[PDB]
Amino acid sequence: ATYAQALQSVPETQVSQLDNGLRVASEQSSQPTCTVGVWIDAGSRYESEKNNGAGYFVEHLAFKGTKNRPGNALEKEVESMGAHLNAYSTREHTAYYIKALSKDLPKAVELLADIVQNCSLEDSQIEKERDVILQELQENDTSMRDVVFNYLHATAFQGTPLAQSVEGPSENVRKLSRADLTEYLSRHYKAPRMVLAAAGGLEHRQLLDLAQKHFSGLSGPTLSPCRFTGSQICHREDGLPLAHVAIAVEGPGWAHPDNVALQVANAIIGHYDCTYGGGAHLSSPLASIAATNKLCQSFQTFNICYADTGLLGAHFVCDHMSIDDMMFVLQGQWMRLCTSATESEVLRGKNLLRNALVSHLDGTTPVCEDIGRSLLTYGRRIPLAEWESRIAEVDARVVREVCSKYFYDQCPAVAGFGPIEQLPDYNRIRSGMFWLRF
Amino acid sequence: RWLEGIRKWYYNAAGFNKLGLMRDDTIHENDDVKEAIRRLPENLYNDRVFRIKRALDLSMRQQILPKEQWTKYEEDKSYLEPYLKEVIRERKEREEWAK
Amino acid sequence: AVPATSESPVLDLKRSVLCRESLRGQAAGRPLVASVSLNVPASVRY
Amino acid sequence: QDLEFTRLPNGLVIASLENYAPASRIGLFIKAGSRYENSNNLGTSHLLRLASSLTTKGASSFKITRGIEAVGGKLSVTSTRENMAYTVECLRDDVDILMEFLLNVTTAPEFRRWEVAALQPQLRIDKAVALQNPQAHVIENLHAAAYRNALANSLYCPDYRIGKVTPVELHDYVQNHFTSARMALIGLGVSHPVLKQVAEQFLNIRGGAKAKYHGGEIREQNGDSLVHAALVAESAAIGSAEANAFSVLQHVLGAGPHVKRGSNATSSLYQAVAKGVHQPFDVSAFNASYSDSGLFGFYTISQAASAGDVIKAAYNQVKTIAQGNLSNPDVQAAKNKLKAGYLMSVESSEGFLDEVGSQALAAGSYTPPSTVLQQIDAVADADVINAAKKFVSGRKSMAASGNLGHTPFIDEL
Amino acid sequence: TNIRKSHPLMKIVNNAFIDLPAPSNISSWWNFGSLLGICLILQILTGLFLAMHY
Amino acid sequence: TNIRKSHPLMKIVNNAFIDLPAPSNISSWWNFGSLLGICLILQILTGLFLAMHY
Amino acid sequence: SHTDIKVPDFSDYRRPEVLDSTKSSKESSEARKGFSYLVTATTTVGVAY
Amino acid sequence: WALVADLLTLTWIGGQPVEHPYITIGQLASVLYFLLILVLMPTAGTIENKLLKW
Ligand code: HEM
Ligand code: HEM
Ligand SMILES: CCCCCCCCCCCCO[C@@H]1O[C@H](CO)[C@@H](O[C@H]2O[C@H](CO)[C@@H](O)[C@H](O)[C@H]2O)[C@H](O)[C@H]1O
Ligand SMILES: CC1=NC2=C(CCCC2)C(=O)C1c1ccc(Oc2ccc(OC(F)(F)F)cc2)cc1
Ligand SMILES: CC1=NC2=C(CCCC2)C(=O)C1c1ccc(Oc2ccc(OC(F)(F)F)cc2)cc1
Repeated sequence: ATYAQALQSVPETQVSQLDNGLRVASEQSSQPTCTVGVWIDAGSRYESEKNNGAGYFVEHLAFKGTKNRPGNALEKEVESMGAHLNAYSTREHTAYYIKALSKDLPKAVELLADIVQNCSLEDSQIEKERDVILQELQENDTSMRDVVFNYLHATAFQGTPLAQSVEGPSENVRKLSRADLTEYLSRHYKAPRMVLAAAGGLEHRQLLDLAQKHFSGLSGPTLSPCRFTGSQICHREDGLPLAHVAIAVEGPGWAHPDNVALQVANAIIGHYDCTYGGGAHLSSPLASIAATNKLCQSFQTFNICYADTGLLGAHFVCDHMSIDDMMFVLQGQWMRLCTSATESEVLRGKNLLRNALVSHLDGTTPVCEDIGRSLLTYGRRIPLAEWESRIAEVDARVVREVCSKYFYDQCPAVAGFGPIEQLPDYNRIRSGMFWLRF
Repeated sequence: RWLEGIRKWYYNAAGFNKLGLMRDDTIHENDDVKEAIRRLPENLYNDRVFRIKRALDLSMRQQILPKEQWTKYEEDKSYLEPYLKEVIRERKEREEWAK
Repeated sequence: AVPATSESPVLDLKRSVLCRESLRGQAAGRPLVASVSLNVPASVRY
Repeated sequence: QDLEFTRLPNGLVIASLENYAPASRIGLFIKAGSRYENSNNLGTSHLLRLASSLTTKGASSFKITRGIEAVGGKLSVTSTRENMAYTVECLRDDVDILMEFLLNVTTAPEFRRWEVAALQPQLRIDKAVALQNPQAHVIENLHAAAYRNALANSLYCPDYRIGKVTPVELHDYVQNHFTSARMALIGLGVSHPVLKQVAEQFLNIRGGAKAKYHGGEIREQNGDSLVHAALVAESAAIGSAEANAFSVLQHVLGAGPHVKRGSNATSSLYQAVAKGVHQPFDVSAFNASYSDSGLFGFYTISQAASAGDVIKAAYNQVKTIAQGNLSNPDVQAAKNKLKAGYLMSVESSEGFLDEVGSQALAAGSYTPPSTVLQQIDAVADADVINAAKKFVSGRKSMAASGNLGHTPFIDEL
Repeated sequence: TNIRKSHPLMKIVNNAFIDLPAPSNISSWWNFGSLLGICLILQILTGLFLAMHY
Repeated sequence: TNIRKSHPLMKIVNNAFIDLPAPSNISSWWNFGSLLGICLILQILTGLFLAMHY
Repeated sequence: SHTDIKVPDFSDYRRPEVLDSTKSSKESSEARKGFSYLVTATTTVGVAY
Repeated sequence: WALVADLLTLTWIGGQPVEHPYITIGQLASVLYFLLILVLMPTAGTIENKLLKW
C-alpha cells in the first residue's frame, strides 16, 4: 500500500446545487461525529466605508437568538445535545458551522438554517454587542501580530475595500444601526454566494434533502480588482519591547496555478521560533542563520490569497537591533530561490507541502472547512491526488521561474510596529529585491 | 613497526617535549581544533592551558626544562584525538548532506 | 510540518482581555500537557 | 478497518490500525512523566523533552533534523505528569525512515556533555514561554499544593535546576524509565506485523511510590487586575468507575464553552456566578484523573475585588448539587456533552493515537468508543451527587495568581 | 549577518559612508564637504600628472 | 575611566600601541616590523630634504 | 482602535498608470520600471563616454 | 636554511658576469629555489606529520 496509491482511494467530495443556487457539498466516512456549516462569499471586501465591520457585527449577533428560538434558546439547544457552535469572518469569507453527533445532523442543519435566515438582531442585544466589539478592538490593539497585518493590508491595498479591517473602525461600530445590518444581510447572504458543507458520518443524499427542508427560503455585488501599492507603514512605538515587521509582494490570488509552486518555495524558507528543536541544523538557511545568531524570536512565510490578488511574503518578530539583519537574510533567501534554487531543496519543499496539506485535513472540522471554502474560491474541492500532481510538476526550474515572477525586482508592501528604528529605509528594502549578478 | 626507531628519534629532534608539551598542544588551531578544544572536559582543558603557559614562559626565557621533566615519548597521550576525530567526522557529514 | 496556532516570543508583552466573551474558554478544566517539537512551536494545554 | 492489539511477554504493548491513509502517525508512549522525578533530579524530564534531536548512536544531531525535514516530517515529544509521548508523522513511504530516527531518539541517545550543556538555556526559554499562560502558574501550583510527592512535580524545570541537569541524570532517567515494561508503541497507516517485529528487535530493552494527597494552598501575589484561582479536592483514580461520575459532574457544573461568544445557559457554575457578579469573568469545573489519584474542583478567573464573591458562588453551586438539587435533564445534558466530547476528541487521527496510547499505559488494552459511551450512561444520578458530596467534605487544595487582596484562604471559604 | 559590517576594511566604509545616519533635512550647503574631497583628489591626480613633466 | 580609552584619536593609539595584548615570548624577529616603519619614516624625511635640492 | 488608521490619499504623488484604484498595478509594473531604469542606463552610457 | 643559503647564492650569482661556472651554478640555484618552495618543503611537512602519527 504505497503513497501514490493511498491518494487514489481517499473519499471523494460530493457536489449538488439547489433551485435557488445553494451548493451542497459532502465528504463521507463511518464516523460517530460530524461537522457541518455554511460558508458565504461575504466579508470586509464586500463592505463599503460607511458599513465596514457590519459582517463582523452580524457575527456577534448570529448566535444570540432567532425568531424561532428567541434569546438563549438557540444557545441552550446546541449545548444540551453536546454540539459545538462556531463562526469566523475573513475579508472575503463569513462562515458558521456546528460540530455535532452524527445522529444529530438533521437538527444540526436545521439550527444553522435558523441562525442564517431568522437572526433576531434585537435592539438591546445590538447595544450590548456594540460595547463588546469596542472592547475586542481594544484587546486587538495589544496584539502586535494582528496590528501589523492589518497595517500590511491597509498600505498594500490602499484606497480599496481590501485596505479595510474586518472589524471596522470604532466610528462605525459605535454608529451602525439595525437597518444597516439587515440591509447588509439581504444584499450579501444569497444562495449562489453560499455553500453548505459537511463532513463525518453521513449520506450526501440526506444532507441535500435537509438543505431543501430548511435552506429553500434563501434568496437568489461584483468585487472590483484591488490595486496593490509598493508602500510602507511605520508605526514607531519604542515603548514596546519587540518589533513586528510584515513584508509582502503582490500575490496571484486564489485561482492561479502558480500558488502551488509558491507554496513549495515558501516551504523551503519555512518558519521558525525560539522554541523549535532544530536550531543550527535546521534545513531552511533563514531558520538556521536566525537561530544561531539569535536574529529573531519568530518568523513565517505566508502567501495570503484573495480573489484577483494577495500578499506573498513573511512576518518576523525580533530584537530592536536585529531588524536590518533579519530583512537582509530574508530578502537574501527570496533572491537565492529566484536565481539559484537547487533540485534537492525544492524536493524538500515539495515534501513539506505534500505533508502539510495531507495532515492538516485531519478530522471533520478542517475537512468541512476545506469543502466550504474551496467551493467558494475554486468552484470545486480539489482532491488530494490533484494537489499531488501539481506538486510533482514543480522542479528547481519552476521554483526559479515562479519566484522571479512575484519576488524579483518588484515593489513590496512593508508594515512595521514597535521599536522599529532599525527597520530598513524603503529604498534599501526595494534595492534588496534584486541582485547585481543574475 | 620498523620506522618506530625514526619516530622516537624525530620526537626528540622536534623537541617540544623539552618545554613540557604533548604533541596535541603543538597542533595549529584551525576551526576543527578550536571546536575540539572547546569540547574538552575541565581537567584536560586546564592541563592544556598550563602546559602551554609553561612552554610560552620557557620560550620567553629561551630556556628548556630539566631532562627529567621532559615529556617521555611513551607517556605522550593523544588527548585531543577522540574530540577532534568526531568534530571532523561531523563536518564531513554536513558537507556530504550539502550535496 | 504545519506552523502552530500561535508564534511564541520571550520578553514580549502579552495580549489583553477586556470582556466576558473573550475571557470564556480560559478557565482550566483538565491537567497540563506540554509539547516540544522540531517543526511545531512549543505550547502547553489544559 | 478496526484496531489490532498485542502485548509482548516483556510487557510492551503494540497497537495499530492500518487505515490506508496517505499520512502515517507513530507514537512511542512511555511511563516517564514528571511524577517519576524525585527531589534530586527535578526538571530532568523537562530537559529530556527538549533533548530529542541531540546526537544518538545510530544518527547525529544534524542527521535527525535534516533527515526528518528532508521528507517533510515531524518529531514531537509530549509530557503529562504520568507519561512521555514521542510522536512521528510523515507520508506513508517514509515511515521506516522516521521509525529509525524515533528508535535512535528513545532507545540510544548519547547525551553528550557539550550538547547537553548547550541545551541548558532552552529550559529557561521553554519555561518562560509556557508561564506566559496564567493557567500554567495556577495548575502547576495547584498540584504542588495538593500533593506530597509524585504528582506535585511540575512539568517545567524549577529555576534552581536550570543549567544543572547533568548528562548522568538524563542517562539515568532514560535507563530507569524507558523500558519494555513501561512502553506502548502505537500506530496508524502501518501494518501491525511490521510494528510487532520492530518492537521485538529494537524495543526489547530490560526493566528499570504512590502519590500521597496532602491538601495545601499556594498564593502567587503579582498585582494583575485579574485573579486566576483553582480549588479542588481529591477525586478518583482513572480506571475506577467513580472517576466516570466526576466526569459527569464536571459537565453538570460546566466544563468550558460550546457557543462562540455565548453566555452558557446550560452551565450550572457560569449561571451561579453570573447571578451575583456581572463584570468580566470565567468559571469552569476542573477534573484531572490519574493512575494513583485525581483532582476535582473548579477554576475561577475574576476581577481582583470580586475573587471572594466568584469562588464562594462557585463553591455554593457544588454544595447544592451535593445536597441533591439535580434533575435527569441536567444529568442527561451533561452525559450528552461528555459522550460528544469523547468521540470528538478521537475524531482527529492525532487525538485518536493519543487515546490508544494513553489507555495502553494506564490500563491493559483498548476500550472501543461504543463501550465508553455505555459506561458514561452507567453513571446514575446518585453517583453524581456522591462525587459532589465527596468534593464538599474532602480536604481542599487551592492555588491562586493575581492581586489576591480579596482572594480568600481555604479556611475562609 | 553581511560582509559589509564584518570585513575590517568594509566595516569602516559601511559605517562612515553607507549606513551612516544622516539628518533628513540637510541642504545644498552640506555638499561642500564631498566637493572638497573631490577637489583634493582632483588636484592630486592632475598635480601628479603635471609633476611627470615639470 | 581614562582619556586614553575615551578620546577618538587616543583610543586608536591606546589599542594599537599601548594596551595591545602581545604574546609574552616574541623574539628579535618581531622587531623588524617596527624597524620597517622607522626605515619608511627615515626615507620620507631624508628623501623630502633631498627633494628640496634635487 | 488601530482600525481607525487608514492610509492618506497619495493621488497627487502617484504616476498616472497607478491612479485607478479598481485596476491592477501589475499591467503597468513592466512599464514603470522600464522608464526609471532607462534613465539610469542612459546616465551610465553618458558617464562611460 | 637551505632556501636562505640558496638565496645568498642567487645574490652572489646575480652579481657575476654571464660565464662558466656562474651560468650553471645560477641555473642550479634557480631550480633549487622553486624546488624548495613548491615541492621539497611541502613534502617535508607531510613527512614530519607521518613521523608524529598525524
Ligand atoms: C590642495 C591641493 C593642491 C593645490 C591647491 C594646488 C595648487 C596649485 C596651484 C594654484 C598651482 C599653480 C597653477 C598655475 O597657475 O599654473 C599649482 C601648480 C602645480 N602643482 Fe599643484 N596644487 C595641489 C596639489 C598638487 C599635487 C598633489 C601635486 C603633485 C603631486 C601638484 C603639482 C603641481 C605642479 C607640478 C604644478 C606646476 C604646474 C602648473 O603650474 O600647473 N599640486 N598647484
Ligand atoms: C620606501 C621609501 C624610499 C626608498 C626605498 C627610496 C630609495 C631611494 C634610492 C635607492 C635612491 C637612490 C639613492 C642613491 O643612490 O643616491 C633614492 C634617491 C632619492 N630619493 Fe628616495 N626612497 C624612498 C623615499 C623617498 C621619498 C619619500 C622622497 C622624497 C619625498 C625621496 C626622494 C629621493 C630623491 C630626491 C632622491 C635623489 C637623491 C639621491 O640620490 O640620494 N625618496 N631613493
Ligand atoms: C671532465 C670532468 C667534468 C667535471 C667538471 C665540470 C667542469 C668542466 C667544464 C665542462 C663543461 C661544463 O658545462 C658548462 O655548463 C654551462 C651551463 O649549462 C654552459 O653554458 C651553456 O649551456 C646552457 C645549457 O642550458 C645554455 O643555456 C647556455 O646558453 C650556454 O652558455 C657552458 O658553456 C659549459 O661549459
Ligand atoms: C563621509 C561623509 N560624511 C557625512 C556627509 C554628509 C552627511 C553626514 C556626514 C558626506 O557627504 C560624507 C562624504 C564625504 C566624502 C565623499 O567623497 C569623498 C571624497 C574624498 C575622499 O577622500 C578623502 F579622504 F576625503 F580625502 C573620500 C570620500 C562622500 C561622502
Ligand atoms: C603596532 C605594532 N603592533 C604589534 C607589534 C609587535 C607585537 C604585537 C603587534 C609592534 O611592534 C608594533 C609597532 C609598530 C610600529 C612602531 O613604530 C612605528 C613606526 C612607523 C609608523 O608609521 C607607519 F604607519 F607604520 F608608517 C608607526 C609606528 C611601534 C610598534
